Amino acid sequence: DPVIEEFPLKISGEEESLHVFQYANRPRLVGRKPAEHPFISAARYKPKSHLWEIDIPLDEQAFYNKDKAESEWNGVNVQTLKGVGVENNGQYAAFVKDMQVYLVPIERVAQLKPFFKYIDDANVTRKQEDARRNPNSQNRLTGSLLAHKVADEEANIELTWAEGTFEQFKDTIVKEAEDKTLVALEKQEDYIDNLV
Amino acid sequence: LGVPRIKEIINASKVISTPIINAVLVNDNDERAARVVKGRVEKTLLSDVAFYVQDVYKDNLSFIQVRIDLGTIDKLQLELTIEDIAVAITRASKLKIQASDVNIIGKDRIAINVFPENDVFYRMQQLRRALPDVVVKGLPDISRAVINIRDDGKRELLVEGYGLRDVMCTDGVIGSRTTTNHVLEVFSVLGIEAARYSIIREINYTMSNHGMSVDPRHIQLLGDVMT
Amino acid sequence: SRMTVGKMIELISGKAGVLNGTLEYGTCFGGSKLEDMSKILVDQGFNYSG
Amino acid sequence: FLKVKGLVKQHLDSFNYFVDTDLKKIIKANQLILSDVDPEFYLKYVDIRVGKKSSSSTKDYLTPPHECRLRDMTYSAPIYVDIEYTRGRNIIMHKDVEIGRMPIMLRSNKCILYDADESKMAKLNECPLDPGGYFIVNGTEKVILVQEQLSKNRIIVEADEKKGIVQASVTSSTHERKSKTYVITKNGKIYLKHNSIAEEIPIAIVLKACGILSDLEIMQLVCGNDSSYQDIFAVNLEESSKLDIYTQQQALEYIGAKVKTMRRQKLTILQEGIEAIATTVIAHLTVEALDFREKALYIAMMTRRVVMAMYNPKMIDDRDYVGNKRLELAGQLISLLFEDLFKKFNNDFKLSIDKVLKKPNRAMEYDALLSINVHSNNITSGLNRAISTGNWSLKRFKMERAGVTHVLSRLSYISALGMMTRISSQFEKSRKVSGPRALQPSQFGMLCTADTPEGEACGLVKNLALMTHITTDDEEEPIKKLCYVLGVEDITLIDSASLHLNYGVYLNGTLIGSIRFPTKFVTQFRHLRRTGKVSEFISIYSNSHQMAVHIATDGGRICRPLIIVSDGQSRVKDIHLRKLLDGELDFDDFLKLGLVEYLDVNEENDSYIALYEKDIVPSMTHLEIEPFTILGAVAGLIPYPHHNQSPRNTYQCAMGKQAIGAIAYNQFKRIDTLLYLMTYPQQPMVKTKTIELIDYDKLP
Amino acid sequence: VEIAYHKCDELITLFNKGELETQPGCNEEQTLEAKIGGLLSKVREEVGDVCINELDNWNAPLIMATCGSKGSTLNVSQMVAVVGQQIISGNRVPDGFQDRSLPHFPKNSKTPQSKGFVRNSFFSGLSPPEFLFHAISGREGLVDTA
Amino acid sequence: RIEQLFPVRPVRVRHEDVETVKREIQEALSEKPGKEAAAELELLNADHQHILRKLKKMNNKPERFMVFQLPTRLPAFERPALSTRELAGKVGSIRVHKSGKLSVKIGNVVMDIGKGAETTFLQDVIALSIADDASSAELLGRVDGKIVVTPQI
Amino acid sequence: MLSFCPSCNNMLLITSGDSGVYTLACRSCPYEFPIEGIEIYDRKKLPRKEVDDVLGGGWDNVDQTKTQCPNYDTCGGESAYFFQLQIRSADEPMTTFYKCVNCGHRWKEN
DNA sequence: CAAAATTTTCGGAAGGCATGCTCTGTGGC
DNA sequence: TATTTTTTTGCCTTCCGAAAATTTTG
RNA sequence: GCCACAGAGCA
Ligand SMILES: [Zn+2]
Ligand SMILES: [Zn+2]
Repeated sequence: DPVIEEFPLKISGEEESLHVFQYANRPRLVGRKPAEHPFISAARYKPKSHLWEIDIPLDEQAFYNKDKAESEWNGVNVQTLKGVGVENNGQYAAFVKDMQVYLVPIERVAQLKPFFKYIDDANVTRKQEDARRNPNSQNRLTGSLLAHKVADEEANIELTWAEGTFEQFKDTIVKEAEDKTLVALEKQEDYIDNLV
Repeated sequence: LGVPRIKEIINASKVISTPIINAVLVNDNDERAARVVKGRVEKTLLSDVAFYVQDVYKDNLSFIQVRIDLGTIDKLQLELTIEDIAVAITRASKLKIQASDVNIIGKDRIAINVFPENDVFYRMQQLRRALPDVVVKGLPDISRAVINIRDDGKRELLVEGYGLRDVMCTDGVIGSRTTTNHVLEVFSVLGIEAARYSIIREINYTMSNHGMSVDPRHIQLLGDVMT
Repeated sequence: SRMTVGKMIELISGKAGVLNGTLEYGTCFGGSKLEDMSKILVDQGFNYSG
Repeated sequence: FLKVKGLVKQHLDSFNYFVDTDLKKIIKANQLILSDVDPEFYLKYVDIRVGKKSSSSTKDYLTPPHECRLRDMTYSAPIYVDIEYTRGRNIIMHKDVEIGRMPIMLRSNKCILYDADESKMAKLNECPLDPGGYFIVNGTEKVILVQEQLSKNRIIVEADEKKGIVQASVTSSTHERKSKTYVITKNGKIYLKHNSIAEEIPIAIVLKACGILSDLEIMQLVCGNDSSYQDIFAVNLEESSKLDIYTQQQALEYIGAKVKTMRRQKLTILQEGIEAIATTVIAHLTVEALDFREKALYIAMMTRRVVMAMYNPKMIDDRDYVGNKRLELAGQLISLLFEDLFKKFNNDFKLSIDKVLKKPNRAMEYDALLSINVHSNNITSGLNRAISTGNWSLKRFKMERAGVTHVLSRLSYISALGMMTRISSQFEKSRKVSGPRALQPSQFGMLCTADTPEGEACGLVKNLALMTHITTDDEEEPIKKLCYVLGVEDITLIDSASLHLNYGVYLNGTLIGSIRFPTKFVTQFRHLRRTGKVSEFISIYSNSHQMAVHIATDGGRICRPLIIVSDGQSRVKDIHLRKLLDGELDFDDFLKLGLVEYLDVNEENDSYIALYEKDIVPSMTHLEIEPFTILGAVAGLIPYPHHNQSPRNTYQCAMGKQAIGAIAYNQFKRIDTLLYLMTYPQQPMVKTKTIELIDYDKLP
Repeated sequence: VEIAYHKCDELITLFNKGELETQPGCNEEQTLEAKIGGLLSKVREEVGDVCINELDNWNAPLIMATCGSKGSTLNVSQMVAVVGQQIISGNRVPDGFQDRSLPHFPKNSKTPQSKGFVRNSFFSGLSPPEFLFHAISGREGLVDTA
Repeated sequence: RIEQLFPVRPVRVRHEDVETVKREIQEALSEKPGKEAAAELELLNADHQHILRKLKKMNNKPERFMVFQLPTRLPAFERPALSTRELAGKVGSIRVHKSGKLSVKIGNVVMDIGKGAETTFLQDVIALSIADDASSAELLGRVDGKIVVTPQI
Repeated sequence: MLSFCPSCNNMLLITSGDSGVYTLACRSCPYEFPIEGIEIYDRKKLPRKEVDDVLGGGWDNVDQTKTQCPNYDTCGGESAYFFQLQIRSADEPMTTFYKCVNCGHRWKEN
């Protein structure tokens, strides 16, 4: 029952706007070792619709099938992952510095799943070229239809992808968290009284 | 038995619930002979005789490889050979296969080739799924067969199904003493007078099981009016 | 043919209750036991079986 | 218990919940009326009341029930609504706007007989021993019978062995919309069918129209790590390849190309498919954004249940199980009727408003409330006839029920008492044995084991037990947040591959997420229930075969109180009983101290109940309060029924309602169409506890 | 009844271990049900036969059974001695709950008292589970009559 | 590296052994360096040991993250009361006992800690900055496991 | 065949192509797996249950005979157990079962 | 001999049908 | 006007494309 | 009075 060691737990970064991606296709462990992280080329994010789009260039030397891509898919060489950021409450991304656990709130979690926009583009181009050869007050949309329409109308924001910036984030989180020290107010029973 | 049995007898019901064919064996005092005769009438699926079924793709050829068990055949004493399974696979009309595709590799291997934008894979998967449900031995309509040892000690092979003619034509079964509770089956096999006797016997058995004591002349009148 | 022993127990319980002066209970899975009512009937000069 | 929760007071509790709470929900469902002629015009309902003006300090005067019985009137209270509407150039709100008259049930909170002493009952010419629970419509006293239905917002899996097909059906029921969805098996393949969709949709396509876009994720959700389930389900993955549907937009095109729904606004085919997925496939699950995870997971687990049923037919759901059935009381049925009545009233009012505003001379908004009255009676009659005729025909929900209300039988006191707590079965044409007509063991202590009529209705109509409670709807969002704080993983941040490697959590049949430790979660939830932090009617139960923990919050569930047993000892001691007999420590405070708790059938499944204190082994979890609860009010008249045969008990449950005797204390002030009275009634010598509890000895 | 219960428990634990030999036409579950039903019918008949030979002359149910005017030996054996096994649809009491008949019995219990054996006579009064099982059988009879 | 481009074969377990293999699979999905109540206690002790080991192995290593699932309403702290989003600085501690169990003390309340669901998919932490001049999305590391902190009752 | 594409985790289908050689192609994304010189096979191991030897135990305490086993190239055993059985009609000869005492390989003659 | 007309087979949908008599009461045009 | 549930089960024949099988032309 | 609806009686 006596404690032999305690590790401090701090919270910082109320304005970081931290997001967490979840690649539904990329496995975490291959064999027994962690898998290599994919290389991200382009990133797009609609702000008010929270639509994340990540482009990953796939290898063309091995297992590419140049003919089909150059014929009907306009020579696509990048696989795109689309996801929607869901507001999840109570999630904190944590790191450890001098055996002290620092937490940063996670704003949204995105479920990135494969997207095939070239297939849709080919289909709509075929429909247009087959319809133009021989053809033969209203904003009452609410709910999912309005969300889909405002997502389609929305212009994507091109983001500058970057890596190797963990040092500045760690420095600012530790700097913000280390100075302040909070002492408790509520009793143990009072927490069980409301929303245990 | 009871009211549902009377109902399904007094009308010409093509399909009845739990039909029983009671075959009388030629060798009625041997368990081995009785079970060998059961192996001739009880249906044996390809799943019961095959170790594995697999789909094999090569550089330009695709085929289903099936490897069967001769040990289980010898242990259950089915009079069955490799060409029997080959012709049974060929006879499966729903599989859409022909004898030109089936080939014999080794003593245990049967190869079913598939020849031709994506119909080959769909046909290949459909054939693999439908193959281990084909009947290589036994009658197609017999659900199961049981050897029953009566009070006298003699053994009778009683089966669930609709193949009276095939049971009474099977070797080891006396065809002059094989009966069925189904009456239209008896009418199709033996004639109209046998159907009349089947009606009378089945109605009398149903009445006598409950002990209602109905005079048999009324039953004879009903059987004559039906036929 | 109908096996209504509860009617018999009701008759005995009613007899013992009237003679003793108290309404009896025939509650399911319980109620007034038969031995007590037989004892009341014996003490009142009647037969134990009613 | 019978002092507070009672055996008649299910009708009273349902009516009180409907009037006090459910009417506001029906109003908020259809609050806004907007004119197509003029965009600026709107009329909104912001509050609804029955028989009580906001300005008035007390309830308005109502005629006594005996006067309504004698004069062939209707015992009713006016419906007041608060209406805020645009007039001219400004918004004006009006309180106490009468739009109809709700026929109130006797001895409810809106009645004159509520908590009234015997002297007041003598003044009002009403018997103090009358059970209440009926409506006086046109002088005739009518009772809304309780209805058995299959459980709403739950997946029911059934199989036809002779036909070879299986199907999982869900009956989505919400105040906004109601629908039914099937996931059926045909030719070894899995399809999704709905009334709006013209043709059956393959399950891979409908899963692709949701958030899932990969076949491996579909297979991992439906099957998981089981090879047999993958072998069964691998056929349906090829249908996405055969029909060349590979994106969410293509799947939405395919779904919306064959939807028969007709709407006021013209909709794009892709938009129509989105609408069909969002609000038509599963009605009780709605989406307000681009995320479809909950809908996809619901359909995936429906398909998983279908696959499990196809692997072995013993994993189907028993349709006759009491836990799979819900009880519709008077309140729910009147709510469902008033929804249709208010929708018709709103449509007619909007049509009249649009008719007037087409005239350009009426620049003023003409005080549109002045036109309510011509339609207001269309509610009132629409209520009264639906209770008078007893026919419940609602074309909005495709409902054609007949025989909901029955004339209150006054052949005996026990006849009137026992016609309340009758339950009307769903299937009234089932002539088969061991179906709805069989006495399931699941109704032990929930429904009467002897009270059923002999004849064409044997086993269909049935009666409640003595000590039972029927749950009313509770809020699910606090329970959802409690699930999230107790350690349940969210559905939007978990792996599809490892979903079936750990127990899932189901809040009202909807997969809320996954839990790592199910038993600790169940124990903590039970501790919170017994302490009082959540409602006592929330049911927690873990199913190991499905690998799930289920939390039920909605109403319609039959419940029964039981004494908790911990460490092989009953939690009710002698001190608690002597305090109860002294006068303090009532049943609610037994609930608060956690000595007794309510168990429904599903929670009774994961329980071990001891009938007597001498039979307690330390594996017991609950103790029976008293066994003769398993017999109802009528069956409680039988003395020593465990010494008899069951058919005799059934026959006397039938014939106790035909006994000639005293009816009520005001039987000589009543004028009924047929009344048999006994000159010299006597109470029996061989009584029963049920006789004393229902006051049958007062009117023998 | 104790001898029959002990033998039934021996077959139950034999089936649970897995070395219960099967009947020629039945699997393990079916042969276990058939054997348990046979032993329960045998103990019913034996207790009834002991009961009937013990009743004295001028016994009204015995006289009415001897005449054939009303009743039979089985009804007298039910009133005075063990009521016996309750048969529903040709089998014992089905599992209304998950893997058991009632919550008052342990899970996966196949003991005679947990599947529809009414040990008590109609004179001695039925226990609540025996009451429920007898009610199930009677309801089935009335439904068939209807 | 091309072995990752081989066709993906799903994991398949027979129906008879689907419940027994889960103990092996839960351990195999992570990197290798009443009956139900007892089983859950043993699993909780194993999870506590794994959480302590994982916390020790990620000390000062860059690009390393681990997701806490805390209660959505943390205990109130008086202002220097405070909102659930406004907590800053030290809020509690993670305490290890001699038996190996771990307890998270926040304010004055003690909470249990578990390893949560096992995830086979890849997770990475992204810092987002939406600016008119230059909008940058930055990668900070990947998530190595999850832990859940639950109030004890 | 149940294989999924590594790029998008979608179902892989075998295509004949223009060259006439099968390839594991993905119809969603540009991915192909050639199989020239590589044999791809998916095996469905059917469940095998225990079967009682219907002829087993019938060769104990029976007369022997001097009949050569059919596998003469592998062994030259002559003494073999034999017995009679009627599994046919009564008007056709009773069939004869033989078991070699050295190599097994039980056979029925006629 | 293989195209092509012809005959037979095989499923799925569509109607038809389901104890007897007897007695009240209520509701709506 | 156009959101929107079922409320028995089993058996039976007739019709009618569709498909398989067989005959018949060229 | 017509029409359905609802309950009830006897095996
Ligand atoms: Zn791919
Ligand atoms: Zn040899």
